[PDB]
Amino acid sequence: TSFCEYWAXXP
Amino acid sequence: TSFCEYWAXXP
Amino acid sequence: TSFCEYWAXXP
Amino acid sequence: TSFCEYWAXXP
Amino acid sequence: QIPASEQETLVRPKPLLLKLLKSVGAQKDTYTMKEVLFYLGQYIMTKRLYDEKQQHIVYCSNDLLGDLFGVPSFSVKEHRKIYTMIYRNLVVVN
Amino acid sequence: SQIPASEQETLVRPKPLLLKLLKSVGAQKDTYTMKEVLFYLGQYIMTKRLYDEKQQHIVYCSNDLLGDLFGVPSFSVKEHRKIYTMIYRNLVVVN
Amino acid sequence: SQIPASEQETLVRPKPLLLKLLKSVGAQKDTYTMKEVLFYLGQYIMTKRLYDEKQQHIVYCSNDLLGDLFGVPSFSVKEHRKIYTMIYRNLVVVN
Amino acid sequence: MSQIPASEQETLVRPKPLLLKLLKSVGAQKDTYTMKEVLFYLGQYIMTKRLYDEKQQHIVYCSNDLLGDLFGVPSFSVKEHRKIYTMIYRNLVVVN
Repeated sequence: TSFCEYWAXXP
Repeated sequence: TSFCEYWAXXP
Repeated sequence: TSFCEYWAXXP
Repeated sequence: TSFCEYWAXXP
Repeated sequence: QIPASEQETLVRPKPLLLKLLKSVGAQKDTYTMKEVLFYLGQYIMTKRLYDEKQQHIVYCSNDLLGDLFGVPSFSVKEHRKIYTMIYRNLVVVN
Repeated sequence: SQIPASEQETLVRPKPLLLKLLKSVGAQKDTYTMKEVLFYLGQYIMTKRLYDEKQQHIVYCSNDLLGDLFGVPSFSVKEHRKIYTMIYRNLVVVN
Repeated sequence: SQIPASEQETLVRPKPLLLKLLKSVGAQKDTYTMKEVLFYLGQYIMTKRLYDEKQQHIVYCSNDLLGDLFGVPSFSVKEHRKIYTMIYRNLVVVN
Repeated sequence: MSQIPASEQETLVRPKPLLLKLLKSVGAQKDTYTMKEVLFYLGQYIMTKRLYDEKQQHIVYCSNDLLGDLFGVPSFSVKEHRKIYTMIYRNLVVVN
C-alpha cells in the first residue's frame, strides 16, 4: 500500500 | 491536481 | 439505537 | 443546535 | 486546487426540497450536500417522523417528505436510496 | 485488514475510568474501536443530560465520572482536538 | 454492537466483472465493504494509468474492462454519485 | 462557513513559521488554512520530497528535513493518526 493510500486512510 | 487526490477527495 | 444515531451513521 | 448535532459534527 | 468531496458539493434544491429545508430555519437557496443532510435530519427529528420502536423507519405519508420520496415510508439504513431521492430533487452546481 | 485503517477504526483498550463510563451505557466489552468510544461517550453525555440546555456544545462534568476523565469542570465539544486528547489519555491503543 | 453502519461499511458482493477488477490488484475475497471497493477501484485506475496525465480526473477506459463496468469509453472522477451508481449496479448488497 | 456545526477538518488555523514555510514550499499562498488544507499540502510535501520508506510507505523519514524540526523526531508512522495531529497542532495557532 502506497504513502498516498496511508495518508488518505488521516484529508 | 493528481488522480489520487481526485479519488480521495469519493474512501 | 436512535433516529439521530441512524442519521449520523449517512453528514 | 442540539448536543447530538455538535457531537456528530467529532463518529 | 483542492478537489471537493461529495459532502462539499454545492447544490440548488428544487422547489419542494427547498420548501422543506427552509421550513427548519435554513434561509438560503444554495447548500452543500452536508447541509442538505443536516437540515433533512432536523426536519425528520422536529416532526418526529420516525417509528419510535425502529427509529431507522421514517414515516412520511401526507407530508412534504413523502412527496419527495414518492413513498409513505423509507429506512435510513439504505443510504444510496436516500441519496437517489435527494439528487432527484436538486441541481448540482457543477 | 489489508486496506489502511482510519483513526476511527483504531482498536483501543479503555483504562478503568473510561471503561466504567462506556459500560454504564450498556456497552459490554473491553476492546473498542475509536468510533465506538465516540459513539458511547456521546450516548453517555446525552442520556445523563450533562450538556447545557441553552448552549448544547457545553458539557458540565464537575461531580461526574466525566470530570475525573477530563480533569476540568466543563468543556466545549467545538474543541475537537481537546476531546481526542482526553480520550487517548484514558486508553491504550492496540498497536 | 448496536452501532449503525455508515455507507462505506455496507457489505457487498461484487458481480463477476467488478470482482475480477478487485482481484487483479491483489484482493483475495468475494465479499467487501463499499470502502474496500472504492479503495481497490482507485488502486486499479492508478496502477493501470487509465487517468489522463494532463487532466488527471478524466479516466480513459475504452480498451479496459473498467469501460464495461461504467458503460462508457471515459468518465470523470468529479461525478461522485454517478460513480456510486455504476458501482452499485455491479454488485449485490448483502442481506 | 455556515449555521451547521464545524468538524475538525474545517478548523481554521494559523501555522507557525516552520509549518508555514513547509506549506508555501508546495505552492500554498496564504497564512490561514483549514485543517483539511494543512493535511492536503503536508501530504503533497511528503510525496514531493519522497520522505516515505519505499517498502513500508507508512514510515516517513524526516531527519535532515524541515519536517523533522516540526516533529522533533527523525521518523514517524502515518498509521499513528493522532500523533500526527498532535505534531500539527503544536505547529499552529487555532484561530478564535
